[PDB]
Amino acid sequence: VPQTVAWSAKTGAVMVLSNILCIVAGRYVIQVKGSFAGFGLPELLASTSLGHIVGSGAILGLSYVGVL
Amino acid sequence: KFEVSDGTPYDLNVPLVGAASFIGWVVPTLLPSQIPLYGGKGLSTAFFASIGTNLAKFPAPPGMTDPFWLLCFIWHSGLFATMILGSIGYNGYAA
Amino acid sequence: SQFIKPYNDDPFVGNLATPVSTSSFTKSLLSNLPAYRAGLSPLLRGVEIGLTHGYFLVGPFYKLGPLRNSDVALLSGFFSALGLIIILVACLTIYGVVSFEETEAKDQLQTAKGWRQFTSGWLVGSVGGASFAYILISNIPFLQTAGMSML
Amino acid sequence: LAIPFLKAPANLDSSMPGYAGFDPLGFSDNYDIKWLQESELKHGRVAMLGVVGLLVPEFVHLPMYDAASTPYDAYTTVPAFALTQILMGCGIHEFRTHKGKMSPDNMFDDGRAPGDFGWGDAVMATKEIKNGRLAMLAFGGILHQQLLTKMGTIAHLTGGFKPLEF
Amino acid sequence: MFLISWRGYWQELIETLVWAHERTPLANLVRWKDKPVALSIVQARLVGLIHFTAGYIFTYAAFVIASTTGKFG
Amino acid sequence: AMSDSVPFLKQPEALDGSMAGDVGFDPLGFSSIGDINFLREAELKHGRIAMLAAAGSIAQDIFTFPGVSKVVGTAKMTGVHDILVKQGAMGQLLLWLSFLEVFGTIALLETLDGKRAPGDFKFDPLNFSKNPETFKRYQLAEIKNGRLAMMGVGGMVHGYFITGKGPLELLGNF
Amino acid sequence: TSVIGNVKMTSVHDTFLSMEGPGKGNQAAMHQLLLWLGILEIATSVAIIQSFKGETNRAPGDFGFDPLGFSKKAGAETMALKEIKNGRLAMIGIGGMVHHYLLTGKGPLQFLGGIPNYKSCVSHPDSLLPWLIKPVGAVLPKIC
Ligand code: CLA
Ligand code: CLA
Ligand code: CLA
Ligand code: CLA
Ligand code: CLA
Ligand SMILES: CC1=C(C#C/C(C)=C/C=C/C(C)=C/C=C/C=C(C)/C=C/C=C(\C)C#CC2=C(C)C[C@@H](O)CC2(C)C)C(C)(C)C[C@H](O)C1
Ligand SMILES: CC1=C(C#C/C(C)=C/C=C/C(C)=C/C=C/C=C(C)/C=C/C=C(\C)C#CC2=C(C)C[C@@H](O)CC2(C)C)C(C)(C)C[C@H](O)C1
Ligand SMILES: CC1=C(C#C/C(C)=C/C=C/C(C)=C/C=C/C=C(C)/C=C/C=C(C)/C=C/C2=C(C)CCCC2(C)C)C(C)(C)C[C@H](O)C1
Ligand SMILES: CC1=CCCC(C)(C)[C@H]1/C=C/C(C)=C/C=C/C(C)=C/C=C/C=C(C)/C=C/C=C(C)/C=C/C1=C(C)CCCC1(C)C
Repeated sequence: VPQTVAWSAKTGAVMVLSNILCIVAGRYVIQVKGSFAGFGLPELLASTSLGHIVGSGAILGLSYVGVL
Repeated sequence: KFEVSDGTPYDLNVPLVGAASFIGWVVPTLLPSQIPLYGGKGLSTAFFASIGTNLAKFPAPPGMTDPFWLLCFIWHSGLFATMILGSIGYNGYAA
Repeated sequence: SQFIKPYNDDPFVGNLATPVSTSSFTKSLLSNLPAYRAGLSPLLRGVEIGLTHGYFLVGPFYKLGPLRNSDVALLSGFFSALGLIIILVACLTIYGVVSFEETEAKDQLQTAKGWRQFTSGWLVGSVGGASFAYILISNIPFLQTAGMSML
Repeated sequence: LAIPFLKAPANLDSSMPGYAGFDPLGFSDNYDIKWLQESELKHGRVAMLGVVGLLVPEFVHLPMYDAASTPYDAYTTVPAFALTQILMGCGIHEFRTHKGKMSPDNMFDDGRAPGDFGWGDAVMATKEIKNGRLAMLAFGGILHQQLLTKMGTIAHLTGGFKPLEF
Repeated sequence: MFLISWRGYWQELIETLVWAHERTPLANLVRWKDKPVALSIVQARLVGLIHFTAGYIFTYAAFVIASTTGKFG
Repeated sequence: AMSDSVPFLKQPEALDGSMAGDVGFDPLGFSSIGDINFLREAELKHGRIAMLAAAGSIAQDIFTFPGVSKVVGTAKMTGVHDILVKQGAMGQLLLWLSFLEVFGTIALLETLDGKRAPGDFKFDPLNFSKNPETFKRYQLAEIKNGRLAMMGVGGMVHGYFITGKGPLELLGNF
Repeated sequence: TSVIGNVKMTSVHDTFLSMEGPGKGNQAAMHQLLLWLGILEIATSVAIIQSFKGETNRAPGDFGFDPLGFSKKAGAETMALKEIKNGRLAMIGIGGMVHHYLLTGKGPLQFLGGIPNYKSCVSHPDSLLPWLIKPVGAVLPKIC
């Protein structure tokens, strides 16, 4: 079984970083919606949902490879 | 002046597409893995080592359970995918 | 950038100009084949085509025939190839008899005299190519075992 | 002029600070030049700060934290909420030094130059660009050596200087 | 096959084959003297009847001779 | 009409005689299939690599750098490669030559457009070729020594495969 | 003779080839000859193809090989006749000498000096086409 870790501040840091990266990426690449003008609740929900998806994948992968 | 059709001159860009696709497929596949198929090496390096091992045993072909066939199939599959995508990107966009 | 165009710039003919059909590689290969290469008499077209086809005809008969496990496997395979060559020459002859009218023109394949010249060249080339394959397999042990002599 | 056997970059001029005619790939021909110069200056300044931040923690330490043996290792031993706070503070500083126009085609529309934030010769700009360009590669070297040897930079240089392997 | 499938399907297949032979290099040098067509309706009924009848006769003849030979001879 | 190197063959169409070392030698007609500039850039790269390999085979027979004999022992030529794949020297060489050859690939893109002479990397720091006549003489000498070096490296490595000695030791212990 | 022994005319080809090949032996004499002659013959093939189609007005058999300038000498207008005549004569002569070695095993000079060659036949190995000498015993007299 691949090693997963208990919740810590590192897990929170990775999740927060992935969420913020996905929020900025969603600001830049979403075609149909000063830089945060037009920023609405569905776009925030989509970006934070991708942020949990990317953060979960990154946390599981870094726990797999030993970076924790 | 290679015509790809009756009256359609087209640049195949075989040197660039071949070189760029080879480098862009080989370099990511230098990532090592500890599985016995790779033997501690990357996919490209395990493939090259298997080539050397089986060329050291000429006439005698690699056996069915030998990792050469799986390494060759995966490496050439990824290489062909890279060559197709590189031909698409460079011949179409050109920028 | 379109790769498929109407054939011969004619949109109503029953053909399309495709990379497989009309590229530079395809045009060079087709124009350099002996059936289409310029400057050849029909007899020499027959000679080249017959040499190639009669040369490769020996192999399947030698390796897979009913006498393949006997010491006379190559002799039987060559004889079977020669019989197939004679049958195909008869086919060529009757095709030319029923297909062409007797005309003065003799420099083209699709004339009566031209087809007779092509048939003569194909017979001589097929016999020569089959005999060459027989000689090479008879004298080289690599060809007898299809490479297994190296093991 | 940097690479004489390749053609000169058409989107490059000697007026640009640190110009050497060095763009063999042609990033300037495909991306906005002002965006590239702004990114180069920010990567530069951040790498200069990182070069200093990988050297000085080897000798002095803040008592509020635990002294990591390697100055690169400090992100693994301090609380990670420190790093999250540094991220958020850097983000508000990006929002404040800019006017909220943190995107291409929003930047430079005030006639803003690439890299100026109102903190101050054009020989000085070249000095900036070169001392940031050097600091980027130097930072890469210092980080990867401190990661591979698990020891400080000056400790590596003065004592042992063993070859790095992984 | 000749009693269930009927003509127009086979005629359209033969049309595609005629196109293929006319457009194939090194084979369009060879030309038919008679145009290839599908078998006619009555002809196909007759040919299916002939194959059917021959199968009937040969199957039962083989069965009756071999069964009587195996049991008694 | 006829070639100079092979007098009984018609002169190749893609060979005008402008490139250095052009004696009309293309009996198989490879310049009619491939681009002449691509083939010339390949010829110069193979020849320059062969010049370095020939000089290196001779010098590695003559002397080794300090500390090399600790790692390689008595291994010579080809036998070094495997050993120094493990030590890491060949990896560093592969890395930096690949880095240079990325810009070499861009240079190949320049020469396939017709905007760059094949093999021209503008690398003359010492200004040996300041006279176009001396430049022509140096181009002829470069291509002749490159082809001779290709032959030489073939001979040296296959003589080492046969005897295991190396070039100069085979010249001495024959 | 330390490599191949006392074989004279066609058993040299056979003996060398018996000792030629990776694994089979150490010689490469006939293979080296085949390699360099095949390079020359491919370069000749291109010339034959060019002269056949008419792209070149070169004479048949002319390779431009006259380093000593005998064409610019006197009496060179009959050299082609002497070449073709001695060529045909050598064709017949080597056919003679090979079919003499296949029966007596001597070689040319011993065969010329040993005029009753069926009274003293040198023992020689069978050629690489031994089936062709099979009718000599049964069908033919087999004087030797
Ligand atoms: C910090 C970044 C990070 C890191 C280090 C990793 C690391 C890893 N991830 Mg992970 N991941 C990340 C971010 C990261 N991930 C993110 C952001 C996401 C998005 C949520 C994911 C989503 C993800 C999934 C969903 C899975 C991983 C898995 C893995 C492990 C892969 C094991 C392996 O060899 O692959 C396997 C290598 C293969 C070659 C297998 C082939 C896989 C399928 C069967 C083939 C499908 C391809 C198909 C044929 C189509 C191709 C045809 C084409 C021509 C069209 C590895 C430890 C896997 C895992 O945890 O396994 C235990 C896994 O299932 N990752
Ligand atoms: C396998 C490697 C690979 C991949 C994934 C891409 C992908 C891409 N290239 Mg690209 N490229 C490659 C190799 C590759 N390239 C090489 C080798 C060259 C040099 C010859 C180029 C030169 C090139 C140019 C010059 C340009 C691109 C562009 C693009 C983008 C849009 C055009 C396109 O092909 O979309 C392909 C779309 C997808 C891949 C996404 C769909 C996903 C599905 C599942 C298909 C993917 C198949 C499969 C999963 C791939 C597996 C890869 C394999 C190695 C494992 C896209 C992101 C253009 C662009 O706008 O980008 C800047 C552009 O201008 N490329
Ligand atoms: C907007 C203003 C603001 C505020 C209110 C804070 C507040 C805080 N920062 Mg912070 N910071 C800011 C701006 C701000 N920051 C900026 C602009 C930057 C630069 C980008 C930073 C960079 C930064 C770093 C790098 C670090 C902090 C840390 C901290 C925490 C210190 C207390 C602690 O460790 O207990 C933890 C506090 C909580 C769990 C929640 C607060 C609950 C109460 C108030 C705690 C009381 C603690 C008390 C003061 C001291 C207890 C020990 C005492 C006996 C000595 C605290 C929550 C440190 C930290 O996160 O440590 C964990 C740390 O290392 N900050
Ligand atoms: C090599 C160091 C160096 C140099 C020469 C400059 C030079 C310049 N910077 Mg700059 N900068 C640097 C480092 C440097 N910076 C670093 C590390 C950061 C990140 C904190 C910044 C962040 C920054 C911003 C945000 C801005 C500038 C700007 C400017 C320009 C102001 C014009 C002016 O008033 O002229 C007079 C210039 C000077 C007198 C230069 C002062 C630099 C002194 C010499 C450095 C002192 C060295 C000293 C040892 C420091 C101790 C550090 C030690 C602990 C390691 C000028 C070209 C502004 C500009 O117009 O953008 C281009 C601007 O908006 N810089
Ligand atoms: C094809 C070229 C080639 C290759 C692959 C090798 C490979 C090798 N050499 Mg060798 N060598 C070469 C050429 C080559 N050599 C040349 C040309 C010489 C000098 C005549 C030497 C002299 C030499 C010695 C003395 C030793 C090696 C050794 C080695 C081994 C370890 C690497 C090392 O320390 O190299 C060191 C080699 C050098 C420092 C020579 C560098 C010369 C450069 C390449 C000349 C070109 C510079 C040029 C002006 C700039 C180009 C600009 C660019 C834009 C084109 C390795 C197997 C060592 C070993 O293991 O011995 C068995 C060792 O002790 N080499
Ligand atoms: C361009 C640039 C310059 C640069 C430069 C570069 C560095 C130029 C350096 C060049 C050298 C490397 C040329 C090497 C040629 C080697 C061949 C010809 C000899 C081959 C041996 C054969 C005959 C053999 C072998 C034989 C057989 C096979 C096996 C053996 O048993 C025996 C034997 C040995 C006899 C400089 C720096 C000056 C500056 C300038 O401003 C511009
Ligand atoms: C091109 C030209 C030149 C060239 C040249 C050189 C290479 C010319 C080389 C020439 C060869 C050697 C001429 C050989 C002729 C052989 C025939 C006539 C005799 C045949 C045997 C007879 C029939 C017999 C037999 C007999 C019977 C059968 C059986 C036996 O028992 C007895 C016996 C043996 C008597 C050079 C290089 C100078 C340069 C110049 O610028 C260009
Ligand atoms: C090396 C090697 C081998 C070999 C071999 C070789 C080299 C064998 C033999 C080769 C050749 C070329 C034989 C030629 C025979 C020529 C004849 C009979 C000519 C008759 C001419 C006449 C009658 C002319 C008549 C005439 C004509 C036309 C014109 C008028 C005058 C007149 C005289 C009437 C093997 C096979 C042993 C195998 C071994 O493993 C390897
Ligand atoms: C492999 C290759 C790679 C993949 C793609 C690919 C292209 C499809 C594929 C090719 C497969 C195919 C296409 C390979 C190509 C194949 C063909 C079958 C080769 C035929 C050669 C015929 C020669 C040798 C006979 C020559 C005549 C000799 C000299 C005769 C002398 C005779 C004359 C009459 C005079 C009398 C003496 C005798 C002896 C009787």
